[PDB]
Amino acid sequence: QKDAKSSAYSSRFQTPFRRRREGKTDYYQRKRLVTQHKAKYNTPKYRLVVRFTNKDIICQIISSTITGDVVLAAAYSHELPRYGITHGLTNWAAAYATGLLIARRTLQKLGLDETYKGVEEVEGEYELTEAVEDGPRPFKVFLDIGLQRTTTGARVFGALKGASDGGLYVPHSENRFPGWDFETEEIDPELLRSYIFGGHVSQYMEELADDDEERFSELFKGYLADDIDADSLEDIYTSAHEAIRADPAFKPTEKKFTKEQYAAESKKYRQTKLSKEERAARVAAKIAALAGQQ
Amino acid sequence: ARRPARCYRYQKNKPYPKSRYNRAVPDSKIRIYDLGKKKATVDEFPLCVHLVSNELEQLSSEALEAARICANKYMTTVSGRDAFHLRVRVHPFHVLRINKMLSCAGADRLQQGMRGAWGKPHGLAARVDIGQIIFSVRTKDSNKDVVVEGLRRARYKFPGQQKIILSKKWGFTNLDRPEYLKKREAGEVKDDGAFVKFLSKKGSLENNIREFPEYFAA
Amino acid sequence: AKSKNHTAHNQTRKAHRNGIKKPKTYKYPSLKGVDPKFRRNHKHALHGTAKALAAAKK
Amino acid sequence: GKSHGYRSRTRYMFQRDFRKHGAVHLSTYLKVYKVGDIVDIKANGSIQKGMPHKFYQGKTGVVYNVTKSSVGVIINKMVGNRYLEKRLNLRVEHIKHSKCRQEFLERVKANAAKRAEAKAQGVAVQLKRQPAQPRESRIVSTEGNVPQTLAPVPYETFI
Amino acid sequence: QNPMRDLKIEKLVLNISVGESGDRLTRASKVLEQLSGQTPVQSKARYTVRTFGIRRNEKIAVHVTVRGPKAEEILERGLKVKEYQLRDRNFSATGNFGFGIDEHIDLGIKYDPSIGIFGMDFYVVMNRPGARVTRRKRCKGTVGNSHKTTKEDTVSWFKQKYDADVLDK
RNA sequence: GCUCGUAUCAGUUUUAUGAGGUAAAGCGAAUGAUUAGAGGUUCCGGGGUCGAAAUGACCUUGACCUAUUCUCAAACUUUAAAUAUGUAAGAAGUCCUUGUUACUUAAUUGAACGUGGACAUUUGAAUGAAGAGCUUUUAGUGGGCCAUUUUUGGUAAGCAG
RNA sequence: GAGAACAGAAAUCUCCAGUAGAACAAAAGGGUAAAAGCCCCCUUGAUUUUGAUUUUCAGUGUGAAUACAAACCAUGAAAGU
RNA sequence: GGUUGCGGCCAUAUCUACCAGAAAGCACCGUUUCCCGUCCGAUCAACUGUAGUUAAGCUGGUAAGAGCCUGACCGAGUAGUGUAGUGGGUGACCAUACGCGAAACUCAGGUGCUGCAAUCU
Repeated sequence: QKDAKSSAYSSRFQTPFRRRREGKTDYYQRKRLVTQHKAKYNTPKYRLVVRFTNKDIICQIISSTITGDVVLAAAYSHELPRYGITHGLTNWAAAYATGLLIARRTLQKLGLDETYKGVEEVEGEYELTEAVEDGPRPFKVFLDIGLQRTTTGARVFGALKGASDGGLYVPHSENRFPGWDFETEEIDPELLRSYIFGGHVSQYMEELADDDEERFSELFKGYLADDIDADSLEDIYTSAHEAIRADPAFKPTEKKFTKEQYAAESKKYRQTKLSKEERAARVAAKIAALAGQQ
Repeated sequence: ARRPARCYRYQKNKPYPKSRYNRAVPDSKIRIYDLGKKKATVDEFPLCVHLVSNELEQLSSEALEAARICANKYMTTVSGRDAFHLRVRVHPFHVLRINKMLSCAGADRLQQGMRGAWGKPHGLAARVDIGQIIFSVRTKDSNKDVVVEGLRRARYKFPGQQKIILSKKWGFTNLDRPEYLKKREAGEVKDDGAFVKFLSKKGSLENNIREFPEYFAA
Repeated sequence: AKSKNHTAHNQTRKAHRNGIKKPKTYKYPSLKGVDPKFRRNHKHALHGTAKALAAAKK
Repeated sequence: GKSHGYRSRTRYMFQRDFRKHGAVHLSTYLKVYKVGDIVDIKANGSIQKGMPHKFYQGKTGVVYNVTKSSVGVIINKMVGNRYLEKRLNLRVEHIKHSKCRQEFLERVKANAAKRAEAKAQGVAVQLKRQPAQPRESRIVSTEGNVPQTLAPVPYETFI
Repeated sequence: QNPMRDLKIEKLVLNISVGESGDRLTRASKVLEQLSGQTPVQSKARYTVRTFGIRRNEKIAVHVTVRGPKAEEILERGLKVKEYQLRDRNFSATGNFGFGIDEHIDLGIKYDPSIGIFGMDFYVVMNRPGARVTRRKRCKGTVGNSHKTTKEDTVSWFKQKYDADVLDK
């Protein structure tokens, strides 16, 4: 009796929450992330949600309400070609760039853009957003990693660094950053800055070029086609930083179509449910053919 | 050397089953509950006669065994062992208590009286209601008078008033005689070992055709 | 010589003789047990509003 | 001998629910409570900190204090021949908004609107509620509804 | 259509369960490291049983898991010793399989008088691309019946590669 | 006696809204008991055969499965009453560039307390209210017993609880 | 449940099912599944001052517990705890 | 309308066994210098997005499907129960009067709805 799921088993089974079943959200962490001080009655608690799909990075600033989460402003990695980041949309430097972009976008949305300029000349050093005399406090967000593994040299912390140098006061420690040595509790701003500007990709480029050309042709093919080199990706990352700070306004796409047309084509293609009368007809057909032996 | 049944006749206490807390109670006097041709098919024994209780009281395991033995013996002696099926529909689960000590004259010196009077298990009883079935006999309609006579014989071993009612149902089933007959002329019923199985209008047609071949194979 | 152990007999009658009327409710309930950070704030705010009202209509 | 503990005879009271065990959904934490709010008390057996007593289970009180993760509730408890004021520090998992006050506030707004309409026209708005009145006269016809005569049924055993 | 639902070797687990710990366990660990190119891990007891003469948390066994070309090489090295005569008893209803060998010298290990003769058990876990669905952290899933490894297709795969053979028993 | 004078009330209903796990019910729903009845490789209680040999072969409890309701539970339960029970049904109330603060907010955003404003002959259910809020002080009492009812021990008792 | 070579119903056990049928110092009852269980890393909030509150209650004490304040700390990337 | 991130309610959402999925997205997928953790780059870490999708995941259809959900003036005004009698009965218990009033062989229907941001022959 191996495959024994009885009616009583199914009846007493208590399903988890839908997102827990889907394996998308951790409610143990979410409760502490979204539960607010009750004497801070209705003041929103903002999370910088960072999610890493394949070939895309999603960064959002979300607050929680009863009817569902509400988004302040979101920056995706797929809009980084607009600022000049076409290749490596998921890597550490892209995560930093999109975090900086969402920080700038949210500051511009809230009017806190001229003040709290952030860090424009980044060095990989661990810094906090200082208090300003007689001025509004920096926008405070808490990093949301979901099910991602908090570990040293992670692009979730790359996006965190992007936001923190963007100007969003996101409380963090420097010990999860790349360049951190466990033996000596001292950050390496040089290694962190190389990770910021793609050094961990430029050095791989150089090593692959000088030791294995076949892998250089197999991957980095787009880099070859667009003629980017180990000196130039740092240039493009700095230029993208500058463009992001210049215009975070988030102009969207034209969709090339109409939502109604999308709905029409997808609806026409999609499978359709049967009506109850025709379901009874199918049962009757099975009765008359299979059961009755004609 | 057991206490008279008049002491435990009435349902005075809450149910006191053998459990993790009693954990030491005597065996029930009655261990057989089906007698006669218990393997018979539902069609074979169409008539059902019930010995029913008109009183809310307790039936002892001793009384249940005595009545079962008497009715079984009478059925066997006047119509044979395979002309009926007798089923006891009450199981003795309530445990009776007694505070019994060493018996002696002048025991008041060491009896302790009613101090610590909680009793030890000494019996078992069946807690029956009004209208609750005590006995059920299914047989052929030719054996109706024999079966009612045997149930009348069994009635003397019980306290309180019992009635004998001929059920409208077919044998031990839940369908009356005409409804069972209609479902049997249809393919709705399938004879299991002794009882019967019904074809629900719900369920998977694949299983309904694996089972019940006759209903669909018209 | 055992005696009666406990009973609630006559207790509700005794209570209802001159009994179960509701507690006396007040405007301005006591702030005892209320958060002292809040109470510090409230002291300062009430001081400020009394000063403002006195200035407005001495 | 006898036991009277803090959670004595609460075996079924704090029992969670059927197929509602485990982590609690986040709306209970997202709900906010102000001083003077009327709140029902129903302890969550899953959360053991700030749990109300079995006496206050099922009691309705008024919020008098608000803290980081909990709330202060004023409950009138009958002690002998009077009520004493009891102040509880209960967590929001055991606290829940009471709907009677919400219904009454909605009625207050409805009366405000009806009074505004009365100031507009003067059509005897009759704000106050009334009990279910005795039914007025009505006429019942028999078109397709001719009375069907019933009779007591004879007795049958049915078993 | 079979784009990428073809069988592939997930992992090979080489397991040697010593009676006790100590010198014998160290010797088994040394032989497993030399065979697999990587350190093994010691398995303590799950429970104690006086009738079997073991103690709880006693480091009874040692085992190693290899993956990829090394797994393939060790699998064929053990099948050389087995002479490619397995059984449907040896294959499992989940598509995995395994076989036990003695005198590990036949695998090609140079004999050392200290190490002596240690037997072992290979267990190969068959799969196809997509087990990450059931092994990853976020968005856990279970493969469909079409994608499931099974007795019939795993014996077909094994008897197609190296054209090995299986017994009716 | 005091402060007041018909209300900062009520052993009651109604309306609205909670809480419960008893009665009942249930056991082809979990736990635990519990009676019967088809088919299952005897490596997987104990009993004979083609015969030096076992998967080409049958019956006896059912270990282990099949969803078939025979019967149950104070210390079992999905469900789940009746009675009893918490709260509310307003003037200390309901809605507005505001005013205070060292608390809170990214932020005159919030939180609390308010000034200034709109609410009348129905001020927001029923019934009653031979006055309402108590202040001080002190007597006796602190063996109880008996009903219909729910109920524990006991065979029961004009018994014990 | 299908499993390895000694090796067996109860070592070593790879997969498949698995609503918790396990475990949580102890009695019982409640509670708990990306945990409150099992491993691993860090640790001393088992700290200081004094108040308020719940239970038994006379609303006395004792015991236990609850939510804060002002500190000082631990942990975590952090929210938090 | 499809899809993704974050959700709310937490089975109408779960569970079995099939079938379908254009585009986009998601995922499996390719690799191991650097940040990073194990026996194992299979989890986890990083890098590239170039070599295939129903193969899986995912989504949606299918099932007189198991569960679950909402109703019923067929069951049941039954079981239980508050109140009443100098009601019946030896009693056990029961009937009546003024009220309240409960699962399932049952039957019908249903098999996720939705909030914010983003994208799509």
